Amino acid sequence: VLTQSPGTLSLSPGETAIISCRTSQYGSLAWYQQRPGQAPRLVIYSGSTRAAGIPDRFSGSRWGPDYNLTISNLESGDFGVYYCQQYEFFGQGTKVQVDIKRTVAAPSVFIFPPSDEQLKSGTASVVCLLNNFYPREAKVQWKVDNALQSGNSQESVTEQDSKDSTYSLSSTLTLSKADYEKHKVYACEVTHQGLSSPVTKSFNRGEC
Amino acid sequence: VWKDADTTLFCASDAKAHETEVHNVWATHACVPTDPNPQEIHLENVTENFNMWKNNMVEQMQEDVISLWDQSLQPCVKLTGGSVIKQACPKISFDPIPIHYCTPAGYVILKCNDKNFNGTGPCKNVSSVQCTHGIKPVVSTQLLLNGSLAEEEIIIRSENLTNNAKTIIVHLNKSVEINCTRPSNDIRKAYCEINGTKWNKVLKQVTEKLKEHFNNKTIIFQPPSGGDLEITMHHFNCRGEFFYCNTTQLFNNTCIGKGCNGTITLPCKIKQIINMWQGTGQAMYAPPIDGKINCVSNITGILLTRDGGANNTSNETFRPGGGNIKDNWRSELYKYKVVQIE
Amino acid sequence: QVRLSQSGGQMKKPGDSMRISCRASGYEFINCPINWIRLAPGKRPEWMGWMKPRWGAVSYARQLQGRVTMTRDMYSETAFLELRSLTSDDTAVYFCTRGKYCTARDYYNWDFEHWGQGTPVTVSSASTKGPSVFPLAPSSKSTSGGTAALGCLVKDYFPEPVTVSWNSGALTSGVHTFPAVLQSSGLYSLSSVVTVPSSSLGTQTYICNVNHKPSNTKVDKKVEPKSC
Ligand SMILES: *[C@@H]1O[C@H](CO)[C@@H](O)[C@H](O)[C@H]1NC(C)=O
Ligand SMILES: *[C@@H]1O[C@H](CO)[C@@H](O)[C@H](O)[C@H]1NC(C)=O
Ligand SMILES: *[C@@H]1O[C@H](CO)[C@@H](O)[C@H](O)[C@H]1NC(C)=O
Ligand SMILES: *[C@@H]1O[C@H](CO)[C@@H](O)[C@H](O)[C@H]1NC(C)=O
Ligand SMILES: *[C@@H]1O[C@H](CO)[C@@H](O)[C@H](O)[C@H]1NC(C)=O
Ligand SMILES: *[C@@H]1O[C@H](CO)[C@@H](O)[C@H](O)[C@H]1NC(C)=O
Ligand SMILES: *[C@@H]1O[C@H](CO)[C@@H](O)[C@H](O)[C@H]1NC(C)=O
Ligand SMILES: *[C@@H]1O[C@H](CO)[C@@H](O)[C@H](O)[C@H]1NC(C)=O
Ligand SMILES: *[C@@H]1O[C@H](CO)[C@@H](O)[C@H](O)[C@H]1NC(C)=O
Ligand SMILES: *[C@@H]1O[C@H](CO)[C@@H](O)[C@H](O)[C@H]1NC(C)=O
Repeated sequence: VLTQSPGTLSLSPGETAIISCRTSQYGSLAWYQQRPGQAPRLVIYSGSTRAAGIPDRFSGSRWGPDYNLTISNLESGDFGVYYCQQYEFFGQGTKVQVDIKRTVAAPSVFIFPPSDEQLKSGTASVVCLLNNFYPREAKVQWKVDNALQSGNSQESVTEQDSKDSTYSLSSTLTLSKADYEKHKVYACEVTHQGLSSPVTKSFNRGEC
Repeated sequence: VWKDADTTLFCASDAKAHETEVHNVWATHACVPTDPNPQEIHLENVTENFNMWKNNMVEQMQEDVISLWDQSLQPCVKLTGGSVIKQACPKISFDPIPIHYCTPAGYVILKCNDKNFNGTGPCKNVSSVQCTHGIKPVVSTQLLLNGSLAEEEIIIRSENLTNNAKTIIVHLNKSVEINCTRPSNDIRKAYCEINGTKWNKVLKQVTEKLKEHFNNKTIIFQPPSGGDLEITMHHFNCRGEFFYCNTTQLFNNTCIGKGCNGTITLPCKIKQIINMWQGTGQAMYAPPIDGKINCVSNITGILLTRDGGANNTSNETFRPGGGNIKDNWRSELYKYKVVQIE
Repeated sequence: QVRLSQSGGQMKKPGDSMRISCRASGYEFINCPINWIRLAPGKRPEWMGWMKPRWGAVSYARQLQGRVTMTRDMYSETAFLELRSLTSDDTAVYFCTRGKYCTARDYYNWDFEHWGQGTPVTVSSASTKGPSVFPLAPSSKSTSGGTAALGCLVKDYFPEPVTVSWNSGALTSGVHTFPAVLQSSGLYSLSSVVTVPSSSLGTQTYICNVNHKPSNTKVDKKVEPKSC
């Protein structure tokens, strides 16, 4: 009923955050900010009305069912997670986090087949690594015998590196041993701005 | 020309000077006699907006009924805010009379006569009256008693149905009697009788109306989720005594979707220690009077709340509501609003 | 000035019940409903229900019907929350809230200007389970002109956290230990990786040292190229 997007914004101070929320029903929509380790705060209510204490850099707008919170000239105190709300219903949230700008860097992509030690257990984990890339935005898709995979994968991302300002991501495809021994080609496909084309790293089960 | 406005209304009634009954005594000093030949003017080509949920007439009637009760139903002991007030508490004659509210000079009451008018929005048939109809200041929860019926269909009323915090008033078009009795010779134990055939047919009609407002979802009734006894039970005053009746049987989902065709009897009890609806604390009264205590009332409305939450099921659940006695006056004052002439 | 103060955080086991309090001040307590909202990391905020102080009238969220009870004390102007049959999913920070607009005559419940400071609650088993550690092996041929990636997969442990060092902390450059993910089984897993020169694969020994204080587990694992 309330669909907030995007999940994450990675921005520098001074830039503008644009956070949207689509509702399936018109009514008074409110926006909340939750700073780290602090209680949520009313930012906007009734779509565009600013709560007391909220500077005019925050502004709410609406186009049809789409409500937007735009935060201009981002300051330190603006980062955190934002939520849209309608009655008792809330959006999934939008995490606005500090990003330090650097040149684009394509990820170094590696894939790791399941250990033979793990295959004795009955489960198979295939790991794909995306190393030292920028910007944060990246997509990883798993393919097993050229079939797109959904719901059997989990990702994890590092904090932006203090030194080289890059990110690194790890995706894990998880299959039963039986299911794993059914197929041959295991591949993960990485799309990222630094790549002129999506890059696929793959291995064929059984052969070294 | 006129405009919406708020002013100090006055009261009219047919209170008897010889009557020792409480509502009569109050209205004698607070109100004027009624007009034998009232004047109603139907307005053609006139469309007005109404809002029963923002009608300050309700506020003034509330003040009155509070004043009436404070100056009449004095407890033996009044427990409020940490202190104790021990007064005299003789038994009283208690039977609500009709009360008319009227506008002073320069003002007038607009009345909405759309037969299917739901409480808010525009009205086509607008008439101009000086006073409202006679409204009995019946204080109760869950069920509206002795009120006026809806002319045509059963009307659903809410400030906003999509807001689960807003009370729903169900306005019936056919009344169902509720016959409450404390027999002679446990003195505090009592009961209410309701015709199961008539009620369940009405209740079924109610769910059918509710379907029209909730996308043909399954309409389920449930007992109150919690709160004080005054709201988790059908609370009302009959002949001075404070009744608490259990309405679980009244909202039998089985009977609205065989065998419940019979007499519904609700378990009630007369409590001497009550929570004051005027909004203070607890009040203690004398034990009930001897002999048969009996009140037969018209159930003319129902107070409901609707369940909410981040669910996804295709059934809406409703529970008996009330507690905000202002809503009681809203249900009778819904078709009126005050306007000032120029 | 409107204030809502909540009781302190607590920890619970699955199956327990919990009660928390919210003391209100700075306004006429009976005029407005008090709400309970819980925030868990990576989940939508969840409205649990409201309570109107006048009669203690309550409205519980459908999915919590039966497990939750909201009460109030009029004198101490304190609202109370109770949640029974706790499980892992109940782990969250619990807030009481009240609407911005509240007069003696009217209110709007849902614009939550006023929040209590929050009451963190953790529900978890007292049981611990040490990690399984599997090597993430480099590659087949040693490309003497590039760098290789290796690491170890630290799977199925409970609870948090585990730490990973390489070669007893001697190897730090190029190391990436990822934040753990919570698996469907209710157990955690993470990976630690490091990039090294490919030319050093038949010379240098690489060992990941996994530490899991709750299960009192320290395990070293040697990550070497597969032989075929
Ligand atoms: C219902 O609520 C919305 C906002 O939630 C408000 O704009 C609208 O005026 C309300 N409707 C009525 C009839 O009060
Ligand atoms: C208004 O009055 C006219 C004239 O009797 C009637 O036909 C019409 O049904 C009325 N409108 C409503 C909404 O009741
Ligand atoms: C009452 O009628 C108005 C005007 O048509 C409409 O906007 C509102 O939703 C209705 N309310 C109910 C409870 O049916
Ligand atoms: C109850 O309803 C009947 C008809 O339904 C009516 O004649 C009677 O006057 C009503 N009693 C009241 C309003 O007290
Ligand atoms: C009351 O209204 C319902 C529709 O809500 C209708 O089916 C029924 O016939 C009405 N009863 C009357 C007018 O006596
Ligand atoms: C109400 O019920 C009593 C028995 O409980 C019965 O004697 C009496 O006749 C009933 N009154 C009416 C008006 O039906
Ligand atoms: C209930 O009301 C019906 C009329 O709708 C009547 O025929 C029946 O006798 C009543 N039941 C009892 C037990 O009096
Ligand atoms: C009402 O009566 C039913 C009958 O079993 C009982 O279960 C319920 O607890 C009662 N409710 C109250 C509020 O006393
Ligand atoms: C509803 O009616 C059925 C059949 O008469 C009965 O068994 C059941 O107890 C009723 N539910 C109540 C009284 O809550
Ligand atoms: C409803 O009105 C009748 C008289 O018409 C009276 O006997 C009965 O007690 C009233 N009910 C209440 C709850 O006041």
